[PDB]
Amino acid sequence: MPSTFFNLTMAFSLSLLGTLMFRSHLMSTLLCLEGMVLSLFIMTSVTSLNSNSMSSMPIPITILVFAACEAAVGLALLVKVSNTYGTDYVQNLNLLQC
Amino acid sequence: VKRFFESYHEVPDGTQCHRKTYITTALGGICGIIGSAYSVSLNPADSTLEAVARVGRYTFTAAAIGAMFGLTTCVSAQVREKPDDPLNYFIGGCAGGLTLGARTHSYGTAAMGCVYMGTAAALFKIGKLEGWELFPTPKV
Amino acid sequence: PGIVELPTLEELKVEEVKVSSAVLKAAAHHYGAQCDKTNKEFMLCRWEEKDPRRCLKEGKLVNGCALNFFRQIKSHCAEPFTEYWTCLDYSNMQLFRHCRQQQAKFDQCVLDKLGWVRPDLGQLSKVTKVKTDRPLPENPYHSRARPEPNPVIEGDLKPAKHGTRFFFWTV
Amino acid sequence: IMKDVPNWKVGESVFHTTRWVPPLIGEMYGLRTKEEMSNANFGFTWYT
Amino acid sequence: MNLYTVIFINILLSLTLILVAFWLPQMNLYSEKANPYECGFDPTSSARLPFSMKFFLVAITFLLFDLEIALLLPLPWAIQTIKTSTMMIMAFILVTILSLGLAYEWTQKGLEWTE
Amino acid sequence: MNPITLAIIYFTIFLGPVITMSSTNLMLMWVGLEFSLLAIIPMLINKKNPRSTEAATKYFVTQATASMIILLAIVLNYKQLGTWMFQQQTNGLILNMTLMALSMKLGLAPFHFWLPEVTQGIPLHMGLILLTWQKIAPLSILIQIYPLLNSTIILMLAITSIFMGAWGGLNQTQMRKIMAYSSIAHMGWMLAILPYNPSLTLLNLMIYIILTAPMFMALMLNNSMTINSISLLWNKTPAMLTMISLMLLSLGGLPPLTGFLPKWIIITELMKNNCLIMATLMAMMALLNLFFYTRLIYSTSLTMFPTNNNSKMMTHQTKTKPNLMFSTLAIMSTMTLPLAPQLI
Amino acid sequence: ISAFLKNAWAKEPVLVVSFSVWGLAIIMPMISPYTKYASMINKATPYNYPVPVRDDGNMPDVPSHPQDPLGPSLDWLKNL
Amino acid sequence: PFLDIQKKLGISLDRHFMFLSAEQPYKNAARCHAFEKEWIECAHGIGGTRAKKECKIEFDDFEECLLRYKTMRRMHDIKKQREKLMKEGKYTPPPHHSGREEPRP
Amino acid sequence: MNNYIFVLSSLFLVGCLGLALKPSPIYGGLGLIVSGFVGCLMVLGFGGSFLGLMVFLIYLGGMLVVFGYTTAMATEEYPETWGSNWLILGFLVLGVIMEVFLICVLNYYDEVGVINLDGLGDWLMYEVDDVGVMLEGGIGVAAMYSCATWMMVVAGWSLFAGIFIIIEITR
Amino acid sequence: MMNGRPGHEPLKFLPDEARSLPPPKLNDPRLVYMGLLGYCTGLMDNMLRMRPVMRAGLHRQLLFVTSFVFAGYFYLKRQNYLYAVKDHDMFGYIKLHPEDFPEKEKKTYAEILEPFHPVR
Repeated sequence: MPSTFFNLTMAFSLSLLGTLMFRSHLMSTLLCLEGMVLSLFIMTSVTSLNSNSMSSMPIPITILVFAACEAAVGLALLVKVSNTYGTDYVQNLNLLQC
Repeated sequence: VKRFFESYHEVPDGTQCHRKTYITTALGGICGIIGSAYSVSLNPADSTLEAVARVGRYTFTAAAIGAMFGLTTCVSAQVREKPDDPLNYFIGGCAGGLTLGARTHSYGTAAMGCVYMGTAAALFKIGKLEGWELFPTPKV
Repeated sequence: PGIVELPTLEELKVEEVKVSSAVLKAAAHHYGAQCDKTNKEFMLCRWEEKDPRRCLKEGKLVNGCALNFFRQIKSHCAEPFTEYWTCLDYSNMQLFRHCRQQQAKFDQCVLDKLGWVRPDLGQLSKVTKVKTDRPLPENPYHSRARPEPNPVIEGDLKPAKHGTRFFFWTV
Repeated sequence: IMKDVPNWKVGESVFHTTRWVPPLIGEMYGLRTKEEMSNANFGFTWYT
Repeated sequence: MNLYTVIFINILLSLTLILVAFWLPQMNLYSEKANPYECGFDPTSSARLPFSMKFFLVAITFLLFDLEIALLLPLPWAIQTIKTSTMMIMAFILVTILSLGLAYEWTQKGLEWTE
Repeated sequence: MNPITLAIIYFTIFLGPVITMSSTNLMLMWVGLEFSLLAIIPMLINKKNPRSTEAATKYFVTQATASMIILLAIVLNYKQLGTWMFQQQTNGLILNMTLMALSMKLGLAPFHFWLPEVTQGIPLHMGLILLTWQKIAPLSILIQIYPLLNSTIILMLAITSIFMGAWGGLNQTQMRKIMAYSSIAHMGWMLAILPYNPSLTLLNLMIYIILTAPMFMALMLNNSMTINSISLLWNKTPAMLTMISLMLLSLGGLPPLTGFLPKWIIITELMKNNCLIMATLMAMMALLNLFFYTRLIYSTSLTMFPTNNNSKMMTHQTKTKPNLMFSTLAIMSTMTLPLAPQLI
Repeated sequence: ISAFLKNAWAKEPVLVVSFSVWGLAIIMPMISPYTKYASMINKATPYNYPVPVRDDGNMPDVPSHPQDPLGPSLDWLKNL
Repeated sequence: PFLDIQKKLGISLDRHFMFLSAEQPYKNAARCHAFEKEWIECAHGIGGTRAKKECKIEFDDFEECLLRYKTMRRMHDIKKQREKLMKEGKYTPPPHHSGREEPRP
Repeated sequence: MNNYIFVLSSLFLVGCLGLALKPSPIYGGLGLIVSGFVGCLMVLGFGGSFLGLMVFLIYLGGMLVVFGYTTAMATEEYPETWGSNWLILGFLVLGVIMEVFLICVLNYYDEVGVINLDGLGDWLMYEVDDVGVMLEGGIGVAAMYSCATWMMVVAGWSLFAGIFIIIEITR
Repeated sequence: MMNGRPGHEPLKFLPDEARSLPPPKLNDPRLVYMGLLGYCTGLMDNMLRMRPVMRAGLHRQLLFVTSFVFAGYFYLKRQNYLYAVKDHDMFGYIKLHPEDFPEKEKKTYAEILEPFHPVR
């Protein structure tokens, strides 16, 4: 358990780091968010299985559901920005500077 | 460790000059590096060598202000017989402000920074004597 | 803090069944009927004490009852029982539905020779009474004394003194 | 094993409470062999 | 250990067939043979350019419906409950809400491909 | 938007925060946060203009990152204490990360660069929701964990945001960005007083909401969105100038107006707790707010700016837009100090 | 609406079937003698151990032996 | 919770799965059920500030049960000494710990 | 087998590292597929089953839709792989070596703590109900139909509102 | 601070315990100021909608003033209850812990050597 939790926390940390520093494509940022979602779900799953707490196993599934809903919203926003600018580049998202 | 920074107040001023100067220089350098990281993360520069030059300039300027402040404060407290008199921190802060003005090539910054930094340092010293507490914990 | 108190290897010794899972399944129902008081006393011991170190003497009585039961079967209904549990062992999950005929043979043999009666579908699973002189373990959790609550201010409400004492508002 | 280590209480519990705490597989099979430990860990998951 | 063994055996079999297929045949590599294929004429443009997806809305809706599938997949164990009435009511509400969402999308032309 | 979408979306925006403040479980508070996040975005992108899409994307990315950080905090607290609520024994880093991520959600500095842009992009009638209704949930999450927060971190964020909002307000000409910066400053006060006495944090939240909503409806009245544009109210709608002036001054926080009560009471509590330096600095820097509100007052009410020929037809045409709630909130926000004792 | 229902029956039979089956899925459980027995059966299934309860001498219904007449009886399940 | 709608209305939407000691499916209690129950019953009534000092023993037992840091320390030390003694040559693994035992039923 | 779980977690870390470095979305999806598989395996090894399989299923679907979106919008004339960009390649190797060295450092400073490479695999499972029957994670998850109906209500509402939100965002 | 007070009953406007306090006098300055606020709000609404400021909407003005007074009465009652509860808990706690709030004995002025600073 301890080593697994350490590596999983490091994985979430790396995915958060990847989200915080961009790299042009918004789709990649969405994927990094989705990876953090994966890591958090795994954390919860292993914690519950370790503790034999079967009343908290309803909660990782809720995590997945809500993360899926937000990911769908993100994809729709990607579609709209693409319709606006021709690409998904985050550079174009600079109008509101003024 | 925070022991290094808390060692600044191990012995009253006018003594262990070199050590106190080192400590203030390090603190100024840290502040400068933080500010430089912010100023590069926002408002990027054309060249990466430009960015590193910027971080160097900010860091060295802040370190210089801190070093001059510590040196002048300790020298004042030592040459005059008053160890814990806030006028010493005021003179040190004014020295820091003047050094900032020189580094920026401007007399107006020299004057404004002298007044403001000297007042800040004097208020710091006053707080340390009188027991003021910044960032307190809920007492109600 | 304190040295744990594990029982000695000598007192953890008892004659043991050494009969396979298929055999135990084949003998289960009648073994649930006969040998009920002993098992139930031991089970109540487990649940009440919560300490496995405090029910060993009763667990060994459980083992002795099991040995007696199986010795009786071996003495009287041995061959039908061997047939029955061979057929059970063959099955993948040891399902009863596959060997009913041999089950009938064994059940009749025990019913006539030894007077046993098999339990119906709803018998072995009902909660039962148990009689024991073993006293009810008090403080089973070794619980510390609960900290005393805060004192409760007792009185009757009255209007605030000199109104809402806020800076300058008269009331 | 711990005959001569300076300060060791042989049967010391890690719990204040004197209640029986079930032993977890690490304690139970720790000194045994890797085979027994891995059996305890995976015998059911890794199928029959 | 059996599942790992059999899956690794499958992997090794497939990879071995590939390696044999790549190291047995006699080869002749040249530019015209290697260049991409497009009905006998050269590519007017590379295939990496944007390719509009005319079913984007249905594609996203698939995500949410699959998560609904996830929410429903515990039913075989759920039915082994004591609160059968509660389980029934909850499952009925869930499926009816699924149906209403699909019906609204249909009536709003979500499923009609975008031109 | 068709009626059924309006019903469902507005109902979900209303639901999210209610779940957050009526949930005993951290995962359910997180569920409320996600509800608000998901449901607001379609309202933001309702216009479907290039600026609107970009504002919605900025909001989405920032809020999603904040929610994930909070969820990490929840999961680690679970790993530690086998429960779904923060306890006194909970590791300090977990609470630090929670405060940090809820700060990002709230828009507090130095995580404040996102709020001005989104507010500028989005229309006023949704700017109101963004700067009022969407703060109740995160601040509730903090208030439920107030005894365990970190005084150093909270005071640092609060003072940072006071300074940053005050400085940012000056430069901006756009009303939408000005209201964003005002939001930042007032939230700075709210969090400054949170760890010591959350009742006053809630008082400040109430008064800020009750002052911002009137101002946002005032802007909506003529769709004003610039200093120059709002300068034409002396011609388009003279009546409102008096209350607009009073309300801007109150938000600034002059004594006779209500806006004083939050700042004065918060300074009083901080002084009781011996937070003299931070209290002094915050009070001092809260005057740039009065400056960049006084500029607006000068532009609108005290001086008459040049008007256009075509405003004459605006005069000719009739108007039926100001609500009863405008008058109620405006008066009850800018004329209530004498009832201050009852408020606290 | 006879006309619209009759047309739907032929031009969109799939939806007619779906709505009818959904309606039945709701209606039938309320209208059926056997519905009560599902929860009783799932309560009859004994997954965990039946914990004996100490006899304080004044427990008159719970039996002392499994084969005693007292206690729940699965005759109803046996001949459901 | 910030507003006690649930306590006010008498409903329990989410207050029944807060800790490991709550009711579990088919009466399968979670790890450290007894420890958590002790801690919570100790800490009821008295405020959180007083509990943080007057139920500390129970909390320490609970965290030990749930995380087991001290147990890992102890096992690590025992096996470290076993390895050191073995490399020296002053210990042998007994038959039952080695691989051949008299397996018990 | 001793190093089974630690190896799986390290592979998860590496997949997440690649995703963080953010190659083209196609390689991002491939990396996340591998990471989802490894995470499902970790959950399976920790006694889970339904949860691991569900994550794998939902993630396969999600990456399918994501790939479809990438081919249409998130595309470039020359997509960049992990190795194409020298900085990405160098930092990939740097991250791998850095994690190795960090593992060593934590092991050295805390011989027993966050990581116990010595004694690794000795604490994977803590407790198991040896003679139980109903202990499968599917039961706990299905509890949403009985004891946690609030969870079901909120999640179902989330999906329902998602339908309308998505339609009106894409209008 | 008062949320955890023993006997707290969640989300109750006026707990039954509040009936033992003298109820607000209905010509209180606070309620009168509430009525004044309501009247001014009505006038403001008239002015904004471009109406006869004082002549028009008398039903509206009456509703405003009466609503303000009606809300003010009950809110004032709750506030009185809360301040009374605070004082009750105050004095109960102080009585319980005489050790931590000892009563000071004050020396008269004769025996106190207050320094004298000339104002020359």
